Amino acid sequence: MATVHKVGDSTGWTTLVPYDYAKWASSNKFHVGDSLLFNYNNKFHNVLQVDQEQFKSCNSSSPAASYTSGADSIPLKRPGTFYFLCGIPGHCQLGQKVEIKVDP
Amino acid sequence: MATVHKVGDSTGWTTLVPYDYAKWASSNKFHVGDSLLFNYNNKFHNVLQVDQEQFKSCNSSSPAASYTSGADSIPLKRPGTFYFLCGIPGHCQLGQKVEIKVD
Amino acid sequence: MATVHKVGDSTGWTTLVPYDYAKWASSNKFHVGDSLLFNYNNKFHNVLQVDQEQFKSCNSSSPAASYTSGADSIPLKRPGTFYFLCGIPGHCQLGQKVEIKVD
Amino acid sequence: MATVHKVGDSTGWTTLVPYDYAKWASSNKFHVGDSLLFNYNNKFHNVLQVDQEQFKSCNSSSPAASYTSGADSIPLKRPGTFYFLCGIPGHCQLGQKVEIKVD
Ligand SMILES: [Cu+2]
Ligand SMILES: [Cu+2]
Ligand SMILES: [Cu+2]
Ligand SMILES: [Cu+2]
Repeated sequence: MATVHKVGDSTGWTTLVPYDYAKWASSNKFHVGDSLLFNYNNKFHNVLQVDQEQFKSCNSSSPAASYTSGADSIPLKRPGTFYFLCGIPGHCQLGQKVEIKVDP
Repeated sequence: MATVHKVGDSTGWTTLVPYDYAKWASSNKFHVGDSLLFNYNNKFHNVLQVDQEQFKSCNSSSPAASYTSGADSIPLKRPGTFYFLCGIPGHCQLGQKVEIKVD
Repeated sequence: MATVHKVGDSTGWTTLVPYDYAKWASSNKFHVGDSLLFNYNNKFHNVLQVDQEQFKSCNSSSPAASYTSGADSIPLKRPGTFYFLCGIPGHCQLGQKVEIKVD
Repeated sequence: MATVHKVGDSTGWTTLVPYDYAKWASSNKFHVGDSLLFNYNNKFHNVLQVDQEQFKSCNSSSPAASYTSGADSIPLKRPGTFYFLCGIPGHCQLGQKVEIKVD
């Protein structure tokens, strides 16, 4: 059964305090058909889908997709690794980025 | 016990022509385990899940969830009533909203 | 085959001077598969697709589609009447709107 | 006996993964009467027809035509070379551009 994964659990998608999104991802199992739910104050953050190179360098200049609702539901349709980060200046560097492994 | 319901059938989720989404919902039977499929031009529409109050007043300010893929597959995993509307300015008022009764 | 119709011909999509877009449309024959090309300075205009009611009242508050490139190519894929207007305040009232009858 | 060429085949027009559009173009033959089909998520990409100069420098400021349907069917009724690129910031630089030689 498809499952909705709330990014950061009760903490959500934020930069208010440090939060290890890599550990959040590791504590979850993502399957095709699942979705990610990003909850945040859209006056301070957004969600951008990028590739591995942009993810590692925190490059938010050329996103493959962008979400700005504050309650974005993003589908995980195929097996592989997906990368998301907040594009607001300096946020990715603060650790607001997450790698999602779908059905490895 | 496992059916995919195409919202608006072949017409999809749109405002180009008047479409009775209420009649579409009433012409279908939704059961837990089923899913909804919203097909639309995602540059011009979106799908927001909201509560009863927001649904009636067409308020798209604080949605519970926002879908923007243009082919959203939304699973119905619990009995009850669910509300969806398009948050693009004025689309909800034109009738692009739908109430789903599950189980 | 298909044909590209340049809206307003050499005059384009503008409000600089009065231009009868209805006459332009009547002098053209639109077929399924054809496209419309709107050329304009996008700092002053845009192109919105609306329904008949909104078209008649120059209501640009809830468009079905929006284009803002200044060189928009819009496909005409089905038989029927389509309506377009510029949504910048007062432009539709100046006559910057056009009804397209496809086949 | 016209032929519809689906740009990027099943992969379509995207930047999600590196895709060699140049190889795609080279592995296909385009003749007058054919058409190109660009399939993509139109909220995140577009198709702009530009000149050789703009193509090389990935300049999308003054396109000859802008397509945004997500399933653009573009007829090729003249021999020669045509240039297309995605105007979304940085996409052209990532390689989302294609040169088409007809006849
Ligand atoms: Cu942020
Ligand atoms: Cu809508
Ligand atoms: Cu105007
Ligand atoms: Cu693009």
